[PDB]
Amino acid sequence: KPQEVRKANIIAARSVADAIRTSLGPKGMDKMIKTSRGEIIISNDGHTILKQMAILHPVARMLVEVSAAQDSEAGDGTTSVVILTGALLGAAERLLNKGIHPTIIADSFQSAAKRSVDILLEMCHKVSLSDREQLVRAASTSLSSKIVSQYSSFLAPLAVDSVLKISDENSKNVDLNDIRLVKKVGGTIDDTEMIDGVVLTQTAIKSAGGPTRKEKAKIGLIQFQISPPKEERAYLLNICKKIKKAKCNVLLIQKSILRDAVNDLALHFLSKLNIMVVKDIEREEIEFLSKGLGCKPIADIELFTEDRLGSADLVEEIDSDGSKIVRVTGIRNNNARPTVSVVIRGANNMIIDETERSLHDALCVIRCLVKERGLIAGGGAPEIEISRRLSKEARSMEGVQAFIWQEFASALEVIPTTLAENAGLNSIKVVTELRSKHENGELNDGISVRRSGTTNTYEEHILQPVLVSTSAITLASECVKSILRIDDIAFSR
Amino acid sequence: NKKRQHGLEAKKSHILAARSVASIIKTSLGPRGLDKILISPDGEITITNDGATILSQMELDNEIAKLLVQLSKSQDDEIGDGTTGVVVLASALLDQALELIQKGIHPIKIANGFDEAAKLAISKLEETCDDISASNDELFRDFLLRAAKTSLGSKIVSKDHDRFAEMAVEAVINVMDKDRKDVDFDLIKMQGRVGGSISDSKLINGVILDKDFSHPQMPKCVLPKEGSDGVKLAILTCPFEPPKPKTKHKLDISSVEEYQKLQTYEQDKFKEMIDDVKKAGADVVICQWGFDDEANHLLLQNDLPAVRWVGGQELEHIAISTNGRIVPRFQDLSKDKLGTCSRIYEQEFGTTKDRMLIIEQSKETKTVTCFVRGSNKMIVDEAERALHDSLCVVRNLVKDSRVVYGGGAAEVTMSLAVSEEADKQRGIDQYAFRGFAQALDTIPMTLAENSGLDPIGTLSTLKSKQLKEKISNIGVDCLGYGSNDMKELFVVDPFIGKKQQILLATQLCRMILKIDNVIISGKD
Amino acid sequence: ARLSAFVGAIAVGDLVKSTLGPKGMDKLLQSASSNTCMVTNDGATILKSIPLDNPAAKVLVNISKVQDDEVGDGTTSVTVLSAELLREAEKLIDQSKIHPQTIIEGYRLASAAALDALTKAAVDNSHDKTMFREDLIHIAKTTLSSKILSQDKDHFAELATNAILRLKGSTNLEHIQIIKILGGKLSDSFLDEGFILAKKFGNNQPKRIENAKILIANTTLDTDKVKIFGTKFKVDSTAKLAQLEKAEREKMKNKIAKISKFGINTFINRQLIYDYPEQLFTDLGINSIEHADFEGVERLALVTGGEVVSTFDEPSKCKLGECDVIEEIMLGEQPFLKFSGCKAGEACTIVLRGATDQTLDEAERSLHDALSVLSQTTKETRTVLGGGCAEMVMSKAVDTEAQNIDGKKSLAVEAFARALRQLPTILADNAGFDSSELVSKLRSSIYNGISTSGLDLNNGTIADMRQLGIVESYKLKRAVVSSASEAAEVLLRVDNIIRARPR
Amino acid sequence: RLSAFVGAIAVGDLVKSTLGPKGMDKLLQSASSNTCMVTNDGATILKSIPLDNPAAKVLVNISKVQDDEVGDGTTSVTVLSAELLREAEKLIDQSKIHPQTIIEGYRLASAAALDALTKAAVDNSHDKTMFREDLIHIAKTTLSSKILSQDKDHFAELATNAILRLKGSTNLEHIQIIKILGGKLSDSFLDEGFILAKKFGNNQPKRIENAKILIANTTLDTDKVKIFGTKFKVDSTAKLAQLEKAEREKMKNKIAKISKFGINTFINRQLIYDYPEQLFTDLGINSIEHADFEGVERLALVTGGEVVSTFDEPSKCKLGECDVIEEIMLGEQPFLKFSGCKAGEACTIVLRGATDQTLDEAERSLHDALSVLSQTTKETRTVLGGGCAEMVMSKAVDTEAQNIDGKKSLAVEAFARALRQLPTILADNAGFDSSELVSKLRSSIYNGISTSGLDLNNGTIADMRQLGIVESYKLKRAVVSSASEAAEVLLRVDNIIRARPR
Repeated sequence: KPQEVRKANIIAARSVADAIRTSLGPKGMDKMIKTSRGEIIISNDGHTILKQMAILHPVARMLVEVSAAQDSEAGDGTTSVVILTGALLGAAERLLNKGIHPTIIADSFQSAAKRSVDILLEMCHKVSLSDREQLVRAASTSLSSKIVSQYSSFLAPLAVDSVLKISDENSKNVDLNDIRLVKKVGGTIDDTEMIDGVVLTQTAIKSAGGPTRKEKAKIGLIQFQISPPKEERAYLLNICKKIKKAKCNVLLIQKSILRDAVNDLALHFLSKLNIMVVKDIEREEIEFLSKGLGCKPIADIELFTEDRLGSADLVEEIDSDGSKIVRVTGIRNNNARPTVSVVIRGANNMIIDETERSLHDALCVIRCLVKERGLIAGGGAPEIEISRRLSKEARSMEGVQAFIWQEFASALEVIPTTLAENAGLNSIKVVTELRSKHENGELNDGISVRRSGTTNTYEEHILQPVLVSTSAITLASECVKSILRIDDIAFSR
Repeated sequence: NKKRQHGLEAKKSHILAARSVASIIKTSLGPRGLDKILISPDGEITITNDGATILSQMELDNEIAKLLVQLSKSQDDEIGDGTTGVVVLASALLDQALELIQKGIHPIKIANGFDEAAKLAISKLEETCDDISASNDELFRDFLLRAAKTSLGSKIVSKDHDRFAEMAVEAVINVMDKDRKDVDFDLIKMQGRVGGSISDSKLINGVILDKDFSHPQMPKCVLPKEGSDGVKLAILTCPFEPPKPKTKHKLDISSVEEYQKLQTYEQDKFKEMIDDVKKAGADVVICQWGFDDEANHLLLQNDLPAVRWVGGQELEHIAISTNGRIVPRFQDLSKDKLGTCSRIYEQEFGTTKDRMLIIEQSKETKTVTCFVRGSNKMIVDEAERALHDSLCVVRNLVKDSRVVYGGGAAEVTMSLAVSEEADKQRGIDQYAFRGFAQALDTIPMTLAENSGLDPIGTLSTLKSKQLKEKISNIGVDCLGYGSNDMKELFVVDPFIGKKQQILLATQLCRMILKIDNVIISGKD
Repeated sequence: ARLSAFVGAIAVGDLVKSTLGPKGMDKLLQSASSNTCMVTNDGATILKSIPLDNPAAKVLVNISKVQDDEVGDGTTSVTVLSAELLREAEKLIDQSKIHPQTIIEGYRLASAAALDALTKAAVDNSHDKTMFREDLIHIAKTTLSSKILSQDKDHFAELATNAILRLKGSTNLEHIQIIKILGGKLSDSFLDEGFILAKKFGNNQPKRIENAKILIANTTLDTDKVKIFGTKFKVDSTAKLAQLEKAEREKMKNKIAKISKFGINTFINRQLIYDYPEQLFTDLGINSIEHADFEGVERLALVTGGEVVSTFDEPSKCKLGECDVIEEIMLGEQPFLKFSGCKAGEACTIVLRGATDQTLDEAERSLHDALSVLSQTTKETRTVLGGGCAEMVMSKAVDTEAQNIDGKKSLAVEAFARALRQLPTILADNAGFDSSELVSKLRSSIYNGISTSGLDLNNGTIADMRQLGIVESYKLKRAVVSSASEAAEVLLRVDNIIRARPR
Repeated sequence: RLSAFVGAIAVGDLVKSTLGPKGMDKLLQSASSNTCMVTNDGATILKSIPLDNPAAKVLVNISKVQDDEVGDGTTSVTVLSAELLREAEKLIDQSKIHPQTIIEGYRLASAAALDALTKAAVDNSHDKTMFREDLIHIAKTTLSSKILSQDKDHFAELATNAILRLKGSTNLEHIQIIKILGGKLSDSFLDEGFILAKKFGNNQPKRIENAKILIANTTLDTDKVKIFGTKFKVDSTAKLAQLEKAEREKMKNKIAKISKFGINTFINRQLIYDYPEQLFTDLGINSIEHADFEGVERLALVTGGEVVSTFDEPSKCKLGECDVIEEIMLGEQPFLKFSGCKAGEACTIVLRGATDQTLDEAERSLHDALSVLSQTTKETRTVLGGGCAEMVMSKAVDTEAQNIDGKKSLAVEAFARALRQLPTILADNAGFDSSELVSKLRSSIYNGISTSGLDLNNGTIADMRQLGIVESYKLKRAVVSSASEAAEVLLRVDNIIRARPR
């Protein structure tokens, strides 16, 4: 029964969106999940909800894949893409009962999506990455979730300093691994650092006599460790021939438990060589270091040569109340990467943990502004705005395109309807007002939780990057196709 | 876990079992025959109409059927033709017996009748025999081919099968000596490569095996060079090179002197061993392990192609024709301990880059291995079976010039003769001799049922012309030609083969009808 | 018997029925592994992935596996046509009481009828070379369909069109190289004769080498022993071992002396090279490449035109490769090396610029098979009208031959045409257009002249396929009939299933 | 729809084996089970078998109309209409066709099929002997389905000579069928005398020539005619009897008032008392009594008499006329035979069979055959049978599929496929290979030769004109006409709604 597979896929998929429908909005409700390991989680973060859910229905697992795509595409809207998809699926159920073939539905949704993206451009507030003011204004929207927003004006240009340096307006794709957020326990947001190089999680030297740092030094990027079996110093001294000959004033040795990263005596031998010592450098952190430095790792000590070193302005260890933070400034290698790192300070570990997540979101906000220059209104204003321009133009459509595009219009209301429900306002009263405000008034009008009603979101300063809404329409139209196109579920072997 | 059933009712259980055996093989008889799906123990899918493989892969638990199969093996082993007809005829002979049992005919009275009725049938068949080899030797070759095509035109090769008959008739002409008056079918090996087409099969006058020369700088063809002892093949287990273990070494090297010292050992053993190839008398060398590159280049100056990793049986097949030996060491080799041929050449076949090795004597050889190709791996398996069977078709046509014009016509001709002797019985045996005809009719009936013809009226159509007209061949039209007369269609079966079919089937009646108890004991 | 025998094929058809067409529906695969969630309309993946129980259904799988390697396309149409032929036969067997061989013989007569129709409709352009080029665009226009590339097909059309026009001669398919590059929408792909490898050459050698002499070594050059490999470092003093390796360095240089004996500018090795024999290549001025895999060795043999060179004993008595330009470049966010103008090389490389891995996985199969189809259009210049036209053209001729034929065989020939009319029916249903209206209107067109019409499944009508440019291969469609003809012969001959002792 | 159309398919399965002179019988078992019946009469089969699917109640009623209207084609219509539904199933589940599209296509094709039956019609108005020879060939088909398959050649003359001699009104009341026990089937004979099966009269003239017949509907037995609740509380039996004797005197006057007409035969529907009858003796009048309505109603129109329920005054009524009124005793049973009756074209077929169990079926057989032959005098166009017309019909339907739109094409071909099942059922019931015989006729008729048909005796294909298998233009028109009507009704049914059973 090929129709029953499609009927089952829609019924099953809608039950996934029914889980997320309650989480949309800053006042939204929380979900509790008891995981297979017995740990019970509770949060309103949608991607976290779906990440720890592990839905067993393989078709419903595609909705989780879309969430991750939303996170890697824009970095926000992880709940908006799921709720939007659920509306397309519920609208699809109506289209199926009306007797529309799955392929007519899918291609018709794709065509409506093409206009939807154009409409999003029509409502776009043109900005630029040179707008140093609005960039902060955009961050302050996402920093409304900040636990202590008295520090929001400190993290605001902090994210700008990270990106404005490595990616100006003349840029396309920003790699969020190039801006590595490295948190340090204690302090306050009064102390944040835009580090134009790398920040290491390991200290330098516990022994006395250590250089602890070297200015105008070369960086050793080595995966091969120095491990002996008079012979104790003779071996390390024999290796000193490879250490010194490379012209390396800083060795950063990958953590390996088979062979000691830095020999116990090497702390003293490199103090004679004036070489900065860092040992037990996590391999997963070497994934950060061995790439950003622009040089290549040494898999055999004999390969440790001059060309494989970095040329750093300074490799320094910052010691403040027991910190001892190894970092580099001015990597300035011909093959280097624009690597910036952020030093995060806060009350306790629980605060800097949350800060890293919010700074990651802030970088996603700017990354949205890099990929797509321009801002759009919040509060579901773009969703009501499209439904007006869509349904106003849909009257001119002919054929089955008129009925599917009209159903698409009704599905676009799932966001302002959900925003109103989770906000505690009558869903009819709110949507009705939004219709009259976008029809006669400004496209900036939307739902305001601050004023307990529908107000101008531009005047209330609720703005979001256009990429969130464009990627929501894009991935949703791709998802509703991928779900509608499932014709059978077969055991594989 | 034993059986208990008393009285002749046990024989009803035995015969009803045979009806199950027949219901399997029945539909496989005829060139319009239906195939069986064979589920291999490992899951391999085999599709065949050959009753020998159908019976071989047929698994049945009733011990009566295990007897039917084990005895049918003698039809495949001794003759190699109509194993299918042995089971089909035997089932009909047992089916008519089931009627005789209910009529109250004593089991032995049944068996005595089938024996004497066969004495009548085989004799009446001889009265109608024909000499396929009559007149000239060129006519023998002609009719030998015309019949060989009848066995090959029934398989997947039927499109261009005349080419498989080309190699078949010419092979047995090369492999048969009228002074010997016999054909040793083991002198012909069946071998091919997976893939290809019918036209890619070749008639090879000598030995070909799935091997190619191991070094591309060595000559693809070795000759005696005008007067030497042909081309000798070294059949050894170890290579001509400085000794090097194929498991573990464990040679301690104390210094640079000792390190390179082995290369000095290798240089002398390189030239010594490749000289020991020439001194031993090998023109090419085939060993179970491969040969050192530096030895290989020293072999080049002497034109000494070589092959690595070869089993003994494959080189034995060569050594059969070349009189080679597996001598433990290369030092005891001679022009005779190493077997001799005239030419070894490596043949490429269009897009086939395998480039197989062929060993010939530059004359009439003592063995041939013909070359088979086909568009599917499984087609090749059956195609070589067609060459196996068509090899036995001509093998029997050589053994006995007496042939019968078949297609069920001989069975109907014999059936009519049995009905002629029915009136001369006028006794208890009249009940049984008549049933022998009813059983002989099940062969032409089965031939018609597998062809889509009227199962009853076809019997009357054949009997009408073989009774009111003449003993002229009136066969079944399963081939889809116009009408009867297999003499016109040149569809011919061996006389001695049909005799063995009748006599062996009678033996099956003696075996099944005379078993009164099936005692199946257990196992500890 | 046959109630259990032939029914196995009906299931195979339903497994693939929904996968055929430009708008085909997808199948979901998931195994007991739980991590094998795959969504594909690819018939090769679907046919190979689905386990089957009925051994007669396993026969149809093996039949289509041959189609996959023999042609590389049409594997869906083989399973569809072969299944509908058996489904029509199942109805003949029960309803009319038709002998199994009678059905077999009818499909044989119908096979000749279909071959005649496809022959009559052959349209070729060996004249007007420009139109042959356009036909290659149209054949790719149809062959590049059915993929997730359907949004970007126009760009892939020119890419594959130039690739087949690049061979401009022998149909050597290995001349074509496909590079999977991450980054960008698929319209960023480009065709380049550079025969891209992902490795560079030399330690410090000039990145542009012109009029190069390329020598390929196929063996291990990491501590390369002159055939003394197999000795051990077994000494009572560590210092003696290092000396033993220096003895290898004397042997490596003797191998390098034989390798450099050729007088070469460039050198390529299958395996890695130890710093010393590599530094000898560097010091000798030789552009040295290492760690080439099977395709590195095999393609260079077909590109540079040399040997694996197991023997370095003389500058001659073997092929030595050549390249007009050896260009090392940073391209595709990976250091690439480009061989341009190889030994009489008429080839090119297609570089795919996709977004992610799964997308490049499908385009790899798409372009691999797409050029495989086009490789047959050089030898076979006769083309066929697509859009379901040819299927309807065959259905007309089969009905024509059914006009003059005997009874038991006429029931099968008519059924053969009904099966041919299921091919355009499945296409229309998978596109979501009235499966009855479109197929019947095709019949009125082909019956009353108009031997150019077909389905416009983009606009939902029936149109002249020569205007829309829906073109098929004579050999492709001939193989669809031919493979199906043999497929039916095999399955229609099944009378029982016999099990030998199972393992 | 799925169940609404399939509901009726079972009806075809009940009758699919009844088609053809070689057909097979159905065994009926009553609720008491002791009155089992073996019959191939399709109308009896459809009327006897209760069917619980409402869709079958419709199709059964459709066939009842054809039984009373035509009298033949009960199986032909029921089977053809069932095959239309068997084709419709495939047009629904596997095709996705709207019911109305199926309806419009079946209507379209029914028009073309009527044209094929028209184009192939052959009539013989000249050479009335050749029409007689065709009537023989027609009877050779209508006499099928009975043990008459052995003696059919003889019954063709019994029926052909009757309809040949009718040469007048096709009212079947002019022809009577009589079942007499004794004799073999071939011993039946045709008699022009429209024999009445009873003799009455005590001492009455058994031979009347130049007779005037008075059929009577009155009471000439005893008194108190239509008098209820009248009792005689009398002290003298003369006071009671005088009133019956007075009515006997009134009958003695009505015997004279009857006699004053000039009557020589008096036939009464009710009993006549010995004395009122006895007075007819001296009058020269044969007095017949207790003749039932079924008989005298046809005598009213065969003898040309009058009912004359009131005899109170002479010269007030009409009379009949008969040349010879005589008593004929055959089959150990006396009969009253008439000859030279008003409208003298009358006749009767007298059956002389072994047992009434066999005569009952032959009676209905000739009854239906007389119906068919009667209609062939008004519609003298004939067509070739044996599936010849059915295959010629299918040829024309294919022609419509050559020029047809897209939705109706699948339905036009279905109408043809149903027509090709008609010769299929014939061949299967004859026990021959239908797959070859149907396709052999298909190739014979498709490739010209519009002559051939199914030879049920030899299992082959031969000319129907030489084999003598012909059927009426009107019969085949009704088969295809009522079939398209049967589908028009059943194809329009989408749901079954039930008012609560009573």
